[PDB]
Amino acid sequence: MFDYGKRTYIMGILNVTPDSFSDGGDFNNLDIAIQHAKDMVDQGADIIDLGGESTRPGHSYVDSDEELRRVIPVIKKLKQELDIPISIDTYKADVAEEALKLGVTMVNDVWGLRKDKNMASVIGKYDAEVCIMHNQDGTNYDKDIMESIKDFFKVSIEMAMSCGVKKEKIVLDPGVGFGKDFEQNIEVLRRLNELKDLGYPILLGTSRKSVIGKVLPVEPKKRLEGTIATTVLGIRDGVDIVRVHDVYENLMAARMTDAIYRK
Amino acid sequence: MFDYGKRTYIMGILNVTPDSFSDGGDFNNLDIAIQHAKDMVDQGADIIDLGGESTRPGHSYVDSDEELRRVIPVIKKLKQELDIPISIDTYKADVAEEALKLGVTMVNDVWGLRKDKNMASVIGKYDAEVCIMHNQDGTNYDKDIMESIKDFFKVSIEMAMSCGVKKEKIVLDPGVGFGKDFEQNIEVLRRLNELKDLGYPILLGTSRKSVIGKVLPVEPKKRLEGTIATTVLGIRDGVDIVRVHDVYENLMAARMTDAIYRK
Ligand SMILES: Nc1nc(O)c2nc(CNc3ccc(C(=O)O)cc3)cnc2n1
Ligand SMILES: Nc1nc(O)c2nc(CNc3ccc(C(=O)O)cc3)cnc2n1
Repeated sequence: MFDYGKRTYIMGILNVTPDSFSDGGDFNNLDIAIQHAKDMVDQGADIIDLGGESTRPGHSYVDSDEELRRVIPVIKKLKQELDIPISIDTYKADVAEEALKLGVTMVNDVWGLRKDKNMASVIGKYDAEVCIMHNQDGTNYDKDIMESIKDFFKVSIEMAMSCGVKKEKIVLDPGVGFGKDFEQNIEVLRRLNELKDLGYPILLGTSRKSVIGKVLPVEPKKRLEGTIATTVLGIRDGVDIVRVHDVYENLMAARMTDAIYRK
Repeated sequence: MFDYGKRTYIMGILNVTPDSFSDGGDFNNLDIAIQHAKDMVDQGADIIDLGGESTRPGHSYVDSDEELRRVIPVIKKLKQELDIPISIDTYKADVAEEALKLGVTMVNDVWGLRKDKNMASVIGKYDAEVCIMHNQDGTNYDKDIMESIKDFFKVSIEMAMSCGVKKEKIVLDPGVGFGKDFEQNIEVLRRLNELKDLGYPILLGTSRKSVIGKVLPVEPKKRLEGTIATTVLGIRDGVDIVRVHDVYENLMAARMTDAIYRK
């Protein structure tokens, strides 16, 4: 969908769980969510990542009916009021399916096709783009952490292909903050360029995460300059897309980095 | 002076030319300048770079008597009111000399000892630290730009040594924005790690410069995320000290970068 290699692309985050709003009942949450997306697009987002379940640590599981009730109305308004690609942040195949029928472009799966056995064939079925993100429970790795991550991608890519997903539709993401402690997260960021060998576009998400908070012990929103650092280093290491809360600031840093390393 | 390699050090900029103040007469400018330095120290500056002549493009030349009248009172108050190292941003040996007699730690010479034949022996005489910055008039280079820069450092380092300057006192700086157009500035930033071969600590200054403005065409103060990008890339490339207007923001990015690459 994006012209990979020409520049860095920015994915803005739109969470529409109840905790995401001042008033989690308010019938105006739908319009608030849409205003937030209009703002991110004006700040220069290339795609919006919409989620109805939070994968942020110790948020609760949402059943897929509930998840769809949160995202379906937002997708409909986005699609009519805003000319922007949408990504659906879900690991559930039934959620993805409904989203894709409504014209969402990409499934962002934070379990990398492993949590729902139907996810790969849904992606194939709609010819969707997918982000395959590395994830696991706990922080144990018997091999080199970057070797494990690459092994995991190989298996997920083969699952995708067995269901007729085209290679050009896949984006990989190393899953900062997922199945990884501080040191492992640092190590993955340091070695991120090793993922370029697999030949696929890379997506990175660090924005406001605890890996930054451990270096910069301020409240999440005040970690922006850490996130900008990882955006910048990521692009130098081959990152194509960054998933961020603060679209304008990360885009400005990304343009500066693009001007130095992209041809 | 700094424990090079342990972390990135931050140099805050303190310009005390008349244009630097709301009211360039006001007898309170001295106290305003000192408040600005107290602020930078609280934001985490490691050293303050004080200048009484602006080397920003198309600012006028200041004679050294005038330059000293601007900086001497500021150095005296800094030295009594603030426990922070000071750098004197001057290419004039007589200015440097007076500053060094008052307890300034480093001479920051934006002509890399070439504009004043006495500068090297002044540095030697006081056992000062020096930043030797690459500079030239116009933008012509017959050799590879990084080869020219390194050749220039070799000559300036030999001048310093002939006057008994110790090797451990020298810091090099490639002089972004000086004798270099957009493309050359980009190229130097891209190749900055080649300067690590000379074995010396490196200082970088990009903050608010036109090289960033050409990628991010906003007013100088609004170029902060570009500057943060160059701080981050610089540290990865071996930079030890960054010279910045916005101390807190660059320090936060530098700590994030230090946590990823420094051992
Ligand atoms: N593709 C993709 N890539 C991500 O990196 C990501 N992150 C989240 C949010 N996840 C986390 C994880 C950990 C932490 C913490 O340690 O603080 C915070 C948030 C949600 N969707 C995501 N999708
Ligand atoms: N050591 C050191 N290193 C610097 O990089 C530096 N820069 C300035 C300020 N110089 C400039 C140059 C060019 C530009 C523009 O193109 O906009 C702006 C400011 C003053 N002292 C400096 N000292």
